[PDB]
Amino acid sequence: LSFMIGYSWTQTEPGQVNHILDQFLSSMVREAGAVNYFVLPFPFSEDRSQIDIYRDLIRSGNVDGFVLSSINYNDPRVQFLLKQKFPFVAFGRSNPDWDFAWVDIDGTAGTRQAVEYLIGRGHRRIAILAWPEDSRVGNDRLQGYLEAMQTAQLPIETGYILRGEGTFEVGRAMTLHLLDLSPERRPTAIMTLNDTMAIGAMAAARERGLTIGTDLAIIGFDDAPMVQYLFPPLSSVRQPIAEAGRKCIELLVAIVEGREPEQKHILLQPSLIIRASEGHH
Amino acid sequence: LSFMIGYSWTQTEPGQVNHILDQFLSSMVREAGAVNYFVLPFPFSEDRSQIDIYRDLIRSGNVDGFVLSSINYNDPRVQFLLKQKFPFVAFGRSNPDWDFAWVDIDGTAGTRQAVEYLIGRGHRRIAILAWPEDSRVGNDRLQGYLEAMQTAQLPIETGYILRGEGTFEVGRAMTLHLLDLSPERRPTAIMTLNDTMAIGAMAAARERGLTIGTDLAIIGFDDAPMVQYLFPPLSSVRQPIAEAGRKCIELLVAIVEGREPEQKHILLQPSLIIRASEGHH
Repeated sequence: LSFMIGYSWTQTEPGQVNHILDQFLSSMVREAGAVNYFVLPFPFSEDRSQIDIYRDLIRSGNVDGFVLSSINYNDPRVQFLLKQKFPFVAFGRSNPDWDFAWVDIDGTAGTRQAVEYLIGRGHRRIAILAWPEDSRVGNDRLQGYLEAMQTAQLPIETGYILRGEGTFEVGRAMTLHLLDLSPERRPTAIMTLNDTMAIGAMAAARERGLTIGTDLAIIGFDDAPMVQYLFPPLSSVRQPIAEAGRKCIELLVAIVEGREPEQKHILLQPSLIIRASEGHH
Repeated sequence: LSFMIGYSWTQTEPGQVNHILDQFLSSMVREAGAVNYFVLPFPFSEDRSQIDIYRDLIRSGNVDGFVLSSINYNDPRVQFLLKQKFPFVAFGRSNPDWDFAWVDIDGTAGTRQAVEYLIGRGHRRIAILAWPEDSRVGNDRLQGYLEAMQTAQLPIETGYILRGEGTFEVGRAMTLHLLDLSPERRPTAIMTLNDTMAIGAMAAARERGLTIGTDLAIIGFDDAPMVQYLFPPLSSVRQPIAEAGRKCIELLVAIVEGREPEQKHILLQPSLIIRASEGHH
């Protein structure tokens, strides 16, 4: 054993409000350290198909396993490591009946809970700022919305489901499009797939003279640092990134040391954070 | 050579808007990789005096050098590595005539520039939300303010220099204290030592019915992601964290490989980011 776990992360877009690198990596580093392991960061290949670096690290004997993040459908990195029978844990699922060790956050449960909360306040025209169809995480989160709306038997309007990049600009543009609707057809609540989008929605609401919360409710996703300081403070879905980090290391170390548990699929639940004038419940 | 550089970072307080771990570490990882080196993260000891982990990593031969961040005055880690004659580069100075290799951002120049800008708009009552006296970075940044005010020959009021923790709560409290002053004595502009503080100031201004920018100008520090999305968007001092990361690796690799340059002190300049209704200049 080299007592080292290889890790890499996708380049953070300049303009994204959330950076869970700190929560995830810090957590892994401290957890690994407790059991005498080190996390070895290596350059990420934006073209996930290029697995050369993985190939190199394996035969160099510099690591005993890998932790993968930013998992897409049919992830080439997952395919490769599976073929090589090399130890690894993916932080995020990929392809339904594709088998391997993983830790993930129940995105679906997150949005479902958020939507149920809005319905519980009496909201009936709820829209969502979602992501493209090729996004695994996006579909999970969107699914929760569909389920909650279906269960409450509320209309699921195609005009209320806008797909695009998770940016401030897109969030704002899509919301302005929705606010262009008359009071009768305009949604009273908007669910977004990340806080950056929610901020754009807040900007759009402000531009159109609507009071956030009262006239237009907004719930984001990933409870990025500082969203709590906005006015009104932003309600959002928080994911247990630190715990997920700890679970990844914990599961990979067990696999690397030959004592793989029967529970190689760890699904963690997110928490809905509702914020009012001050303090969240 | 082990071709590995050890690095560790202080635990990010829950509630801080900026996380330069991503900019700094990502940059180091990619730079090291280009010259065949890896960055090896190890658990940070909040009690900087406890240098055991450094002692262990050196004789284990697992690293050829270290990069240090969160440098305080008379930093025990710097003292130790200096005694051990072990390669290291500090990201941040410590103790004036204390000698060693380092890369740092000219904090003083950052605030001076910010204050000069405010004076250039005609501001004469400018206050600052600063940090405690035992903060090396705090004193550097505060120094720039004093210099600019002194140069423009404007009053340097003790009532306008409030020291405390760089939090939202403190920034807000200190600003409300300042806004308690009548229009005649109230400052027209506020400089803060980090964006978290500036956000609190923005919250205070909002609570007291003042238009940010027009009635009360605010300039923060570290241009954390998303401050650009606030209303009004927040002007702030940006530091070249990625470049600093690259310079650290670059300087340490040279020292580790026996070809230490004569320029072992690298001081980088920050940039003032002025933002208006949309787009920054």
